[PDB]
Amino acid sequence: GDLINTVRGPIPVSEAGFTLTHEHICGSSAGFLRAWPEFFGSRKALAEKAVRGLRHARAAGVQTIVDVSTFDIGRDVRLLAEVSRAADVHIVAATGLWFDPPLSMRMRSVEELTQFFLREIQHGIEDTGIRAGIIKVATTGKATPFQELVLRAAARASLATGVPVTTHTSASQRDGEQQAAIFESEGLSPSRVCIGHSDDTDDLSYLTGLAARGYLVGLDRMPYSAIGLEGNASALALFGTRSWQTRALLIKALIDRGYKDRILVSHDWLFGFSSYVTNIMDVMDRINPDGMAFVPLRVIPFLREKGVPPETLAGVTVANPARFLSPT
Ligand SMILES: CCOP(O)(=S)OCC
Ligand SMILES: [Co+2]
Ligand SMILES: [Fe+2]
Repeated sequence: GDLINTVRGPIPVSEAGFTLTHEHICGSSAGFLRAWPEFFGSRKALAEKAVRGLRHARAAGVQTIVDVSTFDIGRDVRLLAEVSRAADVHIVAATGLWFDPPLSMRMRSVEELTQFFLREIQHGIEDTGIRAGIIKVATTGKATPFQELVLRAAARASLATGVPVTTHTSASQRDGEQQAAIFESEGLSPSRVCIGHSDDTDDLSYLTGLAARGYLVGLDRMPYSAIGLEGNASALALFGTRSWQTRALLIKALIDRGYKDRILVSHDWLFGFSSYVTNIMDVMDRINPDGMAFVPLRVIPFLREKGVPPETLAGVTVANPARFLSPT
């Protein structure tokens, strides 16, 4: 009965299946893929790489990913549609703004930002008619004044449409608490909200505090680790020094504390990556050759071997996303 918008059109919520809720086809910038496709080798190479990756994830049991690339992550919805078709993996596109908005966005009011997010949800992205099924926002510490607007506009667009809101945080600085306060001041239900990059900290007081309030807790950087790369400053800074097993243990920690229905798991992976150092993609592909299959291939069995019941693992990877993505 319930429907979610994908880049290939509407699908029944029940067909979303095993869903990775924070992923990217390509992490880039507005206009960039159009202006400088050679940065990625070519558009064709980038698409082929993405299709091979999503097919690998599909073979591992992934049926849907949520591509949380916003306008300013250089989201290219035609690219998403082409790769979703070729790999036969659903992709839900995002609206919202991440932490690289250009001046034409930064100068906008909360009202004007709301109109923009609503356009992408209700009318379509660009001239494509492809509708966004989630709203992505971001802080990196205390919200800037503009980021406050963005979080408010995201709350208002969500209330209007029922589409959920997902966040980038600096987890170590406990951004979720301020994001939560702002969302609740707009009257948004915490069940419509996922506080992302929450596996970047082992602070369970912070994480259980959010979960107790009804937030979804996004443990979405599973394969990120610079262990063994500590001499590569840019890898260290982005990936951290905690192992994937350390990250995965948080899933179990939250389940053991009664919060199984409040967890979303993902990789934050990508197949192209121009908003960071050059050749960062090669470093990542060495760290995690399995790409977006890493969760089903490594994380889920690790949890199973620690005694997490299959029904609980299914609730986390299928029922939680379905509940989150269903417009409510
Ligand atoms: C390493 C990827 O980090 P993000 O979720 S902030 O996306 C970057 C495009
Ligand atoms: Co992020
Ligand atoms: Fe991301």
